[PDB]
Parts: sequence; structure tokens; C-alpha cells
Amino acid sequence: ARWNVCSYCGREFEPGTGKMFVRNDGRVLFFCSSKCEKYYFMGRNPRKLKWTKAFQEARLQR
Amino acid sequence: AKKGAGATRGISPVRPTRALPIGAYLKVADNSGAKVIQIIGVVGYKGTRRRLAAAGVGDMVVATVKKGRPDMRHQVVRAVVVRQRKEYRRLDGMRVKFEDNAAAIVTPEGVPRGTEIRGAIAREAAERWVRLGSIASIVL
Amino acid sequence: KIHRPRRGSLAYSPRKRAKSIVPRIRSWPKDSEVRMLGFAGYKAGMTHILMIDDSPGLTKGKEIFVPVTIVEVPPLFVYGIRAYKQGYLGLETATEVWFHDLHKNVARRIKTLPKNYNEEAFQAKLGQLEDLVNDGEIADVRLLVHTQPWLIGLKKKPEVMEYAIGGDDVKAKFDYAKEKIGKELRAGEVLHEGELLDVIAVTKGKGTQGPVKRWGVKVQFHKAQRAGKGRHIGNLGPWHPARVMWTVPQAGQMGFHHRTEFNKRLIAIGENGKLVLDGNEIEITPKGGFPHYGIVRSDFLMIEGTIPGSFKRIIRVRPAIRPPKKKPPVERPQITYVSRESKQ
RNA sequence: GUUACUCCAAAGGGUGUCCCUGGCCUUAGACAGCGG
RNA sequence: AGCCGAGGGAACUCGGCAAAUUGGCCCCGUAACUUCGGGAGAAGGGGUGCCUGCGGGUGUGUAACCCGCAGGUCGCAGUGAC
RNA sequence: CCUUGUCGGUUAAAUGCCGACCUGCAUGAAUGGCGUAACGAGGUCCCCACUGUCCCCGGCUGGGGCCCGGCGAAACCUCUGC
RNA sequence: CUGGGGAUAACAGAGUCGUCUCGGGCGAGAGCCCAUAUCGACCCCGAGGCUUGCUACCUCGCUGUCGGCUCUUCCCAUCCUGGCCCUGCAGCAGGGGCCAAGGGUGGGGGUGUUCACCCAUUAAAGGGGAACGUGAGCUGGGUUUAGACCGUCGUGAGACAGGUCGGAUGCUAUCUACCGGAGGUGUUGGCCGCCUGAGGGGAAGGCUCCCCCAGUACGAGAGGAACAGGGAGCCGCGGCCUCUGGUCUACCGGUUGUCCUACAGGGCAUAGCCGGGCAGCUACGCCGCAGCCGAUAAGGCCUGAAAGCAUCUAAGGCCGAAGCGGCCCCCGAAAACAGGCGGCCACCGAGGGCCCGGGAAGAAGACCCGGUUGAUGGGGCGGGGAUGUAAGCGGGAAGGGAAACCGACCCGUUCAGUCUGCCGCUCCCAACAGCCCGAGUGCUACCGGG
Ligand SMILES: [Zn+2]
Repeated sequence: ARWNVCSYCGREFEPGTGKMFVRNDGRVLFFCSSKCEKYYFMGRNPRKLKWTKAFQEARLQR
Repeated sequence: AKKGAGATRGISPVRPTRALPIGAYLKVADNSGAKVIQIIGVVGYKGTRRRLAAAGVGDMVVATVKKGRPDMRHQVVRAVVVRQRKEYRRLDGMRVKFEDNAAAIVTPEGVPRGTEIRGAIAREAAERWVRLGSIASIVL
Repeated sequence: KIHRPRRGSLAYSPRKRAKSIVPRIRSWPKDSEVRMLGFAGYKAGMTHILMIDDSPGLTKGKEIFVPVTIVEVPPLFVYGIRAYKQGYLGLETATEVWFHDLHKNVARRIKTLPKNYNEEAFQAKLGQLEDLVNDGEIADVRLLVHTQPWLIGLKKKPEVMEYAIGGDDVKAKFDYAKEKIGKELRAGEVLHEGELLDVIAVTKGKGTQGPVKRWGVKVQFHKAQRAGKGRHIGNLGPWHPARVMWTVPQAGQMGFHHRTEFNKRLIAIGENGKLVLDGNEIEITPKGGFPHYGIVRSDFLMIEGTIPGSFKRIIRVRPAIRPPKKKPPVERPQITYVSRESKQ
């Protein structure tokens, strides 16, 4: 019973949900929902969206 | 036991979803002369009226060689699936998926051809065929 | 020629709306433990857990994913004892005894309740029943039960039912019954944790449907789709016999059928809406409640998997009548996680 | 089988049972068992 | 009569019927064969919004219509619909 | 005609299509013969791309169908109708 | 073209069965020798009506058709799946025969094809009937019109059971039949509730692979089994939406073109187009689907005579199948012996319907919960969720201009604003006022009390 962490919006999501994406080079990604995954593969920037944590990580770099 | 010290098979607990039907083109991930293959059948499958056979990860398929080196084309081979783009559930409930559809060419009795799988492969394939994990430098 | 199996089952025919909304139990199992052979409740919702597998087969000893249905079960009130004798063909009722002080809301179902009927007469009638049961003309004893929805706030009009008792004898059954009449039954006094159950209920309504969805008929070719006959079947039959047979797929009522389901494991019985894991006390109701059902207050059951019916519907469980030979143990499995997150 | 005819099966076979006929045997015959 | 459909991609059918793909403009680059006129928009590829500005052609023109370039920035998408 | 002629190529698999052969049942030179660029809502075989054609179907929209008020026919019809 | 024909063909039916499919008797001979493991000639005797013919009994405007798709059902002369017997059966297998019709018998290539041929798999990829099942069910490739081309035949008009291109697909269901839904009468008084279950339906389950048994028995070696036990999947069936995907013309955002003067907020362009999406529906997701008791078939045995011995049978016993019956699921008091129990009314009034507020149910009807002994709908207050940080104000911004000032976009105020076909509390508004159906009569022939 591990709580995993989304690679798009950075939050902890519960056992029995989500997705793992594997690249052919062995690197792995975790997704909490369909939205985060679609935005990732579409190319959106989570660092401009105030509902992620990349936003605060950038608020620092300002 | 009878003969278990050196074998080719095993048991997986997952049974992934069947997502690649007849007529599908898979990439070849192993270092054999083959580059692309087309599925013409699925081993150990019985169906009904108007249904096509379909395979997933860990399944062996009868295939044709479309592109590849001259001594391999228009030949019928057998191949194990190692990756698929459609998801499939693991026991803890999390779901898994890959980037493309790949296969390794093998012998009708499990022994593989080739000597190195370029890329990652799924764990269920390696649990079911014990000689693949001995080739690939990434198992997930 | 080409062969395939037929489309649909002829074992659930006629496929017609159920005679009643309260289900019906036709047969009862062979139990030796003298106890009531069932309970009833109202369905609340679904969720999921993670548990260590106790059941035989590989995957045993691992952490897996198990979906779960929560069934809300307030206590029952026992108000009746009913005797049966043997007639020319089968059983037939012989005598009934009711309790005197019954709730004001039972007359919402049984309008015509008795008028004088004090404890004097109640005890006299009980005595008559006992002097009859000690004779020999008696074949089995059953209990009469009603639900109490006023406790959870769901409704007032109750449900009334008749349940059986375990054992080969009738005087042990009568002792049990005479001890239980006039009082309340809770689910922990009857059901064990880990039992296999058969669930019995009435399914959801879908309405009038066509044969494609109701029997599995194959949609027709795209030329027929452009002709006006895609979701139709082709043939009502041959020339001889010169009538339509009852085996030919047609349209009609889909849903609201009386169904049964075998071998659903009871995992947990809780008290007052909380589940006391080994470690700490916890709630089951999720954040924001259950959709289309509010909060859980009284008592509840965890059932492995799915069951027939919509949420607020009345369910009836019994101990398994058709169990396998390799049973899982009777004890609450090790639960590692229960989901309280929003289900809407 | 319970079919006048309209509308209904054979060649080949049977220590199934009931009967006719003609040879050979018989006061020790035709099987058994005990031995030559 | 219409809109969307995961994973596969004609395995459907007499037959890829029906639907879908492409799609405007500028620049680059374009075969066989040929009645030397064509083929040819062959094929194949890149670009394309808003804002702040700089220049050119005709013209008396801080009138009017046209032609080239740099920088900044927003979005999954700039012939954004038609 | 015998005929799915035979050899080769194209497919995992070819009563097909294309290229060669010639015992042309019953080709043939203005009832024209052999070719042929460009053209064809002409017949025909392959490749790439594209797709709900198919595996295998699901969901949504508008108009009908269904209920209510109003106006108001016809084709058919020996009698009947397990 | 007309007038007519089943007095007369092609097409399906009836009749018949030479032909056809499926069989049998006898024993020549072949099988190292050995008539019967297997094959069985020459000759003789048959079943069926699934090929084809013969005839011309029905039908000449009923319908004229081949193949394919869809859908249901039957036979056994059994391809696999269960059980057995003989072998020229060591094992693995093969060959030949008996019972058995519960289940299964698929996907593709060229061809209009049926069949036939080929590929890769499979436990195996059986053959037939139902008006050559099935056009008031579709299609329309072939075939039999009207157009045109080639080859042959013909002086010619023209023909070819020779090839090729192209070539119309109508219906408002009168009666019955079937699927589902309602309203009556009856059940010898009316109404509540709860039960029995006569009968009917069922495949609700069928099959395969792996480990072990065991590199064991068997076998010179090569090779190579079985009973018991553990597990997994495919086809089929019945359900659910916690998880994952799809849709979501509720909702949130971004943007093009034009119009409302510009901002702001809006209309139209398929919801204008794009992106995300809760409830709900759905599968590409997930849960569930006993082998046991009884009686039998082929077969294997006991006792046992006819026929002092023998003999599975004549009389009598014991065993023995995926097949029959029951246990299990679905429907079911109109089951005409038209049921049983408890209670309430009748001999004014028990109960019910309309009506009101809603859905967990729905084509109309029916069904379920509530109706001030009240949280049924709305509102207000809060919880949870979906999008994704509102307008206005303040500051910055590539660069321009004498300067005032322009200026796409960025930061802050701001997990914001908008929305909620989801939950909870709270009588602030409305579930009021009412109106109708309704059993109620008796006699002889009686049963048991009076
Ligand atoms: Zn996320």
C-alpha cells in the first residue's frame, strides 16, 4: 500500500488508481488521472498552472 | 521432478488484455534479420464465428516477415510479444502501458533466436518465458 | 454449413417484470447450527480495498485488489412464529402467533391489525402452539420478521418476510423461536465473518429494449443499415412449421428481474458505521458521502464483488446453498487499506 | 399383433417353443467320475 | 438526417461501395515517356497568428493600392471558423 | 472449346493480374493490321497514406414514432379464421 | 402484339428408383504357414429418398430464380468430447467394430460461385433436412429482355444451351402466430398481508493446456504412458460501475470571422472549431456459474438350470456413461379438487381509486417512496466535485515619440471565479381543498352443535 506521486502535477494518489508509462529506454512515469497524462503527451507546461507544484518550484526561481 | 533444471516456460499471474489482432504489424526488438512482422495467427486460441484471434504480452504468435534481410523474408516464424500500447492491470490495481508494439522471434519450443533485446520488455513475458530475461538489460 | 451457439439463454424465460420488489427465497440450505438462515438490508455503494489473499490458488499470500459492496443492515424485529404441516402434495400452514405491541408504522403495510390482543391472549396462543408442536403433526418452524427503516431515515413503510431455521428437529427450533420473539436481531448474532453467501435481489430497470442488446444478436451488414434493417434480425423462421417459435429473439422488457448470485464472501461486519482495523477505528463513508445514498449510521456488511440491484434497494442474503469443496477460511482477512476518497 | 383391399420389407439364419416322420442304441444305455 | 469513438488498420465485401485522408498562398525542388506543344499543381519538403518597428514601387502626397526583413510574445493547434 | 493450358513473377496461401511459349476448336492486313504522347463520372490489377467497412460495438443530437386536442381518407373485403 | 392453354415443357411438389448414397449373404483367393486381424472377388438379396433421370397427376400471370448475409429448429448413417470389445494390440500409436445426438465443429487466398483446391492453427475443424428452410428479412456478384463488341454459322433479316462491358428491387397488417405490457369476470360474502408449489423452461455450463505422478512402468535401445492431487485459460451464460477506457449538444476554458460604438458581456456560423470533463449509460473494465446421490445402455461378472457335465440367462442378484431422473436457477393460484394461515369489515361502512410533491420505475396503463404523527421538491447555510486563477485596480514590458502617452503579453490582489441532472442541516415556500367505487337477497336436499 504505497501512495504514488504524479509526474505532472506532483500530488500523492492512492493505491488502486492511476497509470505507469514505460519508455523504451527504461524510464518510468506515474500519472494520477487521464488529464495529467493527456496534457503531458500533448505538450503543456505544468510550470504555468497554479494547481500544480512545479508552479511553486518556479515561483522560487522568479 | 522430470526435467526442470533447464526449461523454457513458467507461469504469470496477470493474463494481460488481448489487443493485437490478426493483420497487425509489430516491430522486431531482437537482433535477428527481421525488422517488421505481420501476425497471421495466434497459438493456443479457439474462437467463434467471425471473430479474429488476438494476442497480448507473453503470447506467442505465428507471423510473416515483411521487411528484413533476404534470407528471412516471405518466411513463417513464431514470435513472443514483449510490449503493447494498450494498458493492462497488475495485481495491486495499478495499470501499465508502453510506447509501441514489439516482438522477439523464437523457436516453436521457446528457445530464442538472437543474443540481445534492444529496449525494455514487460515482466510477464519474462515470467512466462525464462530465457528472455537472460537477454534483455531492462525488465520492468 | 457453419455452426455457432444460439444467442441468449432460455433458462431465464419468460423475461418479465418481477411479481414483487421484495425478493423471494424458494429453497433453503442444510445447516446444523440452529440459527436463522438469512438477513436483509439496503444497499449503499461500492469501493475497493487491498487484502492479503487467503483463498486457494496462486495469488495466495500476496497483496491484491478487491472490489467491495457495502450493505446497510439495521436490526430486524421478530414478530411471529408460524408452523407448517404436511398435506397431500406439500407443506401447508397450520398456525400463527403474533406479538402484541407492534410499531405504529407496520400498519403502513398491514392495515388491518388486531384490536384487543393483550399479553394474556399472546401467552395463551403461544401455549397452544407449544402443545401442538409437542404432538407430532409438525414439519418445520419459521420466523416472521420486519425491517425498521426509520432508524436510518430512509423511509417508514416497512418490509415483511419469513425466514427459516437450521436443524433437523423442531423442538430445538421452537425453543430458539420462543426465545427470540418480541425482540430485535442484529447481524452479528447470525452471520459470521468469512462465510460464503448467496445474494438475492431484483435487478435494475432498463426498459423496453431490442434484440441486439437483449439477446446478443449481431448487427447486420452496412447495406442493410442503409436499407433500414440493421438492428433487426432477419428471419422469424421457416415456412414449415408455419408459426413463429418461442425461441426466436424479439424485443421487450429488459431489467427488473429477480436474480440470484452464488458464493460472495462476507469480509467484514461493522458496528455503528466504523470499521475497527486491528490498529485503529475508521469510517467507511467517503468524503461527500455516497452518491445517491447518504451517510451510514447503524451497521453494515462488506461483500466481495458485485450484487444485483440499484442503491437503495432491498437485498436478501443467505448462506451458500451451492458451495465448492475448496472453501476459504472463516475469519476476517488481513486488510491493509480501505478507500475513503470521493466516489463521485 | 389388434390391416379383406385401398396405404403393410428380402436373401440368409435360430437346443426360442409346440408338433409329425424315419433310422440307430437300451437293464445298463447317452454325460461324470476312479483307474488302466 | 448528423457528431465523436481506445487498441488494431480492408482481416469486411463480387468489388476499399460508404466514410475518412489531402486541401488556400509564398519559396525550394520535380521522373519515365513524348507527336518537343506536354506530362506538371508530377512527385517530395519548409513556412504561415498578434504586437513593436524598419525599408522599397507608382504618386506632390505622413492621400490610395501593392512588395520585402528583424525582434518580442501566446497557445495542443495561426488557409485556427467559412 | 478441352482450360484453373504450361513456365516465370507478384501472395503465408492466386479459377485473378502481368511477362514469355504456340496443335490459332474458330487471328490477320481500309467489314483495316501492329503501335501510340495527351484525354476519359470508361473496364481492370497492385503500392503508400487514410479510415467504425470489419474484430465489436457503445454513447450523444434534431425530426418522426408514443400520449393529448382537431380535421379526417384509401388499397383491400364469399363467410369465417388454434 | 392479341386470344387462350397446366389438353404441353424449364422451375419446386407427388409417383418411381434404372442411376445414386449406405449396407448384407456365400466363401474363391491374398495375407511367412493361417478363409474370416485386415481384405473379400465372380454371382445372389436389400434400405433410404440427401444425386441424376423417366412420367406428366397439381399450378401458365399465386410465387418463377443461383449463391451469400442474418436467424431458429431436427435426423444419425459419430468428426472431436464420455464409456467399451477384437487385433498381424510391447509402450507411443494405428486399423476395424458396439452404446451414445448433452455440447462443439472456427479463421483466411484466388473464383459470382455451391462443391473442389491451398495456408496457418486446432480436441476436431462430420454429412444431411426444413417449398434445393429463410427476397410482405436485406443484398444483387451470376442467370433470361430492350444497348453495344469479338469469334463461328448464314446470300440476307439474323442466330449461338460461346465469351465480354452495361443494365428498375413496391405495402398504412384484415385474421392467426410469437415477444412483452395492462384492464375485466369467475372461483357462492368482501378486503389486507404472508406462504405452498401442480405443472412448464434450462447447456448454464462445455472444452483445452501446465505442474506433479515420471524420464517411471513398457521396451534390446530409440522413445515413452495411466488413476489420485494442484493450478491457469478459451468459447458460452447471468450481473455490476469501486478501478481503467469511450461518450457526455449539463458545465468550465481557449480561439477565428462578423454584428451589438469601443472595453466588459453577448448573438450567428454543424455545439463555429479546438482541449478537458462529474453524474448517467457502457465495455476495451470487473465479479459469479456443484459435483453428488438414484435407475439404466453397450459391456464385465455371480449363482444357475434347461441338457446329472459345462454355461453371464431362461427365472433371480452385483457393477457399470459427457447420456435419463432428482438436488440447483427462472415463471408460476385460471392448478375447474380454480389452494393454506393469520387478521379486519358485512350478514352506516373494512378497504380501494382519483387528486398533490417526486423517481431508484416507465411507449399508454402498471410499479415504488412521501403527503404537516412531514425533510418529498425548491430556497438559504454549509461539505464534496469539474474546470483552471474572473472583472476592476496597481506595477512591468520588445520598441516608438519633444513630452504627455501608446503597447501584444507577464507578475500580484487569487486553489480564484463560474457551475454543480451529488450528499447533509434547517419548516423560509409548496405537498392544501376535497371527490367517487364499495360487500349487505335467499331454498329446499343437507353436515355438527343447539
Ligand atoms: Zn496529476
